[PDB]
Amino acid sequence: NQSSLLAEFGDPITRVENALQALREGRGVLLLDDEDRENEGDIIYAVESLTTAQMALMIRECSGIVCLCLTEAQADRLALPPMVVTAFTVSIEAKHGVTTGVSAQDRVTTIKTAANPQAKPEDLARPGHVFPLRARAGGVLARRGHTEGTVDLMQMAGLQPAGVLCELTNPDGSMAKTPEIIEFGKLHNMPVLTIEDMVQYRIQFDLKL
Amino acid sequence: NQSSLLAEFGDPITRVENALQALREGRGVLLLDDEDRENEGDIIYAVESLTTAQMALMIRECSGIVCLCLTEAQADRLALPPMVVNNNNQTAFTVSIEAKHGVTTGVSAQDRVTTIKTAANPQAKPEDLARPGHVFPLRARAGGVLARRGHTEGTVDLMQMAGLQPAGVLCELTNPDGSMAKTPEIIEFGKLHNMPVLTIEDMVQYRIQFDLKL
Ligand SMILES: O=C(CO)[C@H](O)[C@H](O)COP(=O)(O)O
Ligand SMILES: O=C(CO)[C@H](O)[C@H](O)COP(=O)(O)O
Repeated sequence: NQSSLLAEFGDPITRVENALQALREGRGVLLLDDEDRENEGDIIYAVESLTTAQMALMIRECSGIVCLCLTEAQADRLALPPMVVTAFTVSIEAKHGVTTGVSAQDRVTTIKTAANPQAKPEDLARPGHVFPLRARAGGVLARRGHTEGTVDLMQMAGLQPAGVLCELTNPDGSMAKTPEIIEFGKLHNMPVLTIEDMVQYRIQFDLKL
Repeated sequence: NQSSLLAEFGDPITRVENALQALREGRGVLLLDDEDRENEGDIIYAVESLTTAQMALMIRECSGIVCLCLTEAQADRLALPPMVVNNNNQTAFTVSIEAKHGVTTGVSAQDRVTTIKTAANPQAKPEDLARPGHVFPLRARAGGVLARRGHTEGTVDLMQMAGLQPAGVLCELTNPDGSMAKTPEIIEFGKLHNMPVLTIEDMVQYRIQFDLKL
């Protein structure tokens, strides 16, 4: 019946296709994981089109713990080890062009700095107010997380392989469920899709990335 | 200027007394640090009376990076050292945490309250907490706002001065457009949500004036 609720966004393959196009157009999407996993919907944006206004929306509508999903190669490049001996690294801040690091603009500056393919460890102070996540190799076919869905979506869309996520939260602090996620998506012109949709699509189109 | 804007909340001593009373009554307060420092206002709540609705407000109106201010002793008993050994205002983040039990994903208002009360428990054991997580503990410096003029110390000092458990939560008030709230917006927020506004300088002077060594 999640399946049935999502029918106004199309069938599974169409739900992926439209999410890919929204991303290529610099818009965001809403990605749900398995109902028996976190059963949460995250706003997802591409780093390369990311704006202050998009970041502000995440902060105002989501948990506020905005994460940067990176490939393992990029995380390694940044010398970001895991926070602890979900693949949270130590937290990060831009050294240049920010103040406290927490404003929407500051977080976006931090994020663009980290996602740069020419980035260096020393571009980033640690700890900070952006929370990077290492996407596992293989993506959603290997681990069915929002982290992997984020990076696969960018890759599948032909975009810089870095994205930001944050979990949609209702005003009263409870986590948003499918009906709320659907309404939020229609109000914000953001396609909704599931991790399972992405799994099926990758295989259906022989998408090794 | 900031003085004249704050004068409606009363003189510096009164501003502190009203905040201490708010906390004793289970309500929140708004704490500003120095204008030449972060120049930001944090919502502050006592852990011992913390509710889901209070947490929910912080998530709506603040950065969403809700931090738990702990004594160094409490952080040690949880096995929470500094997140980074060579910290690049020297904010004393530990590794992030989650309740081991009694939560699902950790991020809902209710789950963050559960993690926070689990962590702040003075009989807490390290295994009560998973790491990493979605609550951000901060190690307050010994000596409080007379050691470091931060929101972190302000939070723990306010709890001690009010005679509560020395554990509080903070989060930075954010404007609808993503920029951080400044004094005028913090003042309006306080008057809208019935939260006393005070500054770190108020706390410093209060503590000196009232021989409050803590
Ligand atoms: O923990 C989280 C990051 O703060 C969120 O639950 C987010 O959805 C990423 O998790 P995953 O990749 O496991 O789905
Ligand atoms: O970094 C922060 C928490 O994530 C905020 O800026 C917080 O106010 C830090 O407090 P302090 O004033 O103690 O540095």
